[PDB]
Amino acid sequence: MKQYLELMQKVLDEGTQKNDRTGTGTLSIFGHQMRFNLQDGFPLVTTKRCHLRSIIHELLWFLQGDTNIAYLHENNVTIWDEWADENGDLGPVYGKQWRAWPTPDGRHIDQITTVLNQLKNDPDSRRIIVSAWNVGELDKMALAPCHAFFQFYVADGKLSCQLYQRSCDVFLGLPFNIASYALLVHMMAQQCDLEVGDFVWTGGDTHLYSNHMDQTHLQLSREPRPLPKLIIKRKPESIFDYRFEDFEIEGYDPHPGIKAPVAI
Amino acid sequence: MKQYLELMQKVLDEGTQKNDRTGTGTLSIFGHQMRFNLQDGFPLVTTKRCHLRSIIHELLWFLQGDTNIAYLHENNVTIWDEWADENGDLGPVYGKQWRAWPTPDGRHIDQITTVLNQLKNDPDSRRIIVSAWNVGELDKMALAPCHAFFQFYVADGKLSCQLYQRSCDVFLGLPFNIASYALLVHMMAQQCDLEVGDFVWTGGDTHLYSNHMDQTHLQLSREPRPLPKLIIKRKPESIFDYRFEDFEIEGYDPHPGIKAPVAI
Ligand SMILES: O=c1ccn([C@H]2C[C@H](O)[C@@H](COP(=O)(O)O)O2)c(=O)[nH]1
Ligand SMILES: O=c1ccn([C@H]2C[C@H](O)[C@@H](COP(=O)(O)O)O2)c(=O)[nH]1
Repeated sequence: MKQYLELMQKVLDEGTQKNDRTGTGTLSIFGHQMRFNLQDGFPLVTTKRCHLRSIIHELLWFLQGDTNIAYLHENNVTIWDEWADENGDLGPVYGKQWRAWPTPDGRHIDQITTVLNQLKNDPDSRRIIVSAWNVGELDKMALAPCHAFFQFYVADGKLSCQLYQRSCDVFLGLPFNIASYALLVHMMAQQCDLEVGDFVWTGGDTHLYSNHMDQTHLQLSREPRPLPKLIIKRKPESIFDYRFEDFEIEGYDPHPGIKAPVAI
Repeated sequence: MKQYLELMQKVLDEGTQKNDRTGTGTLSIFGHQMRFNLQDGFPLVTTKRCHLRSIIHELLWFLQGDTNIAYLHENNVTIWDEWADENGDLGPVYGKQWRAWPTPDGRHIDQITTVLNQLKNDPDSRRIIVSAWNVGELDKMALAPCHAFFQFYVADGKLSCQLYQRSCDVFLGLPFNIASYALLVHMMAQQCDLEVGDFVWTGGDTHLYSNHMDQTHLQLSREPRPLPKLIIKRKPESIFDYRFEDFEIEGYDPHPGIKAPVAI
């Protein structure tokens, strides 16, 4: 993806050496913004094969407010195994904050529903936000939310969304983070009878791990292919009624996948 | 300011018509990022005279976790009068969330102190964040926080900060929002024995009110003057011990002030 490869080069050319949690060094930049016109095509990286399968299950898992990996396991999705405790619990992460943000007075706020209500009744609102950054529950989470905060925006019948990502592994995580939110935008837009607009990605500490240099150079030598198209087979009655089989991506012809190891 | 005037032109050239809360129309863009190297000078708009006096008092007021306008009044600062109730209370706004974010279990989190601790003990952290977006208390606030979320970053002994502003009145509010956080960066940096780095401003719904066109065109015709320098007369023992008289801006030679009316 043109915008993506440009970020990779930027991290290489301008990133400063910075170490992560008792481990691998990284090349790091702070503050970056990218824009994807969703009307131009689904922003799924083509310079390396990316599998949407786990992304879709993860998103549907987030929407159900589920915080135990059982659902992911019923579908053989193991991306959260690394963090789940013996019982399969991850703590009050994403799904829990999105659907049941606990208040000091005993309530549980459903931010997804609130946002649906706003887009349908007050589209011009500058307060259509979903936050997963719950300060009071951070100590209980398996890990602090990376995509911590996102805001919606409506203009000319088009729904845009801006995500603020505090930390970002450009090589391994970013291709997935973009596809995940771009999917959510299509789902929201469908439910609110709006066209898709832009997906604006904003990152904090954007980096490349030192042991991923060869993979980065390899990917950078590749030429981006046309973006595929996302197809939603049917329109569910609510944002909580989507099923894995409802989505299909058409015209995705990527370059070979590239593995990237992580230190432990 | 070069980056500022460029944003104004952008809103004019590319902004779409969008109305605000039962009132004035605006020219609006969604998603914008600006960077200010604080080493180049204090980012205080020179194309129109801006008064720092109220900005400083407001910041010191935020730091004390104060949420009643009494302190502002002792100093004849009336920027919050519009929202204060009969008693002078604004609800659990900025100051309250920064210094005493209430948890469901009865605790009150001091995010300013937590952030100081991190910059001093874990500078490489990608989780040095302060959020004022407390979902559970939004209904009690005089207004939902505009500068809702900011993150710190340390690299090569330089402290950078990125602010996410959900809504932004480019003409009236932005010059002030930038100076406010740029001051905070200098204060934090001083307390942690670090040099100042960049101030990255990220905005959501960035706009210009329709009844401010003449003022915008007037300002756009002006040429930016050199940036002033911020001087901190002394180093307090803590971030909570700063006083109005501790700051002085040197070399500020702006163009005449420009008034901008608001509809009611
Ligand atoms: O959605 C996600 C989750 C994690 N990461 C990456 C960011 C960092 O490389 C590491 C998390 O480290 P900390 O930010 O907590 O330090 O995993 C992503 O890129 N995207
Ligand atoms: O720090 C601030 C606070 C407010 N505003 C502006 C943004 C909007 O123009 C209006 C607030 O409206 P809502 O975002 O709630 O709709 O005041 C700013 O520019 N900066």
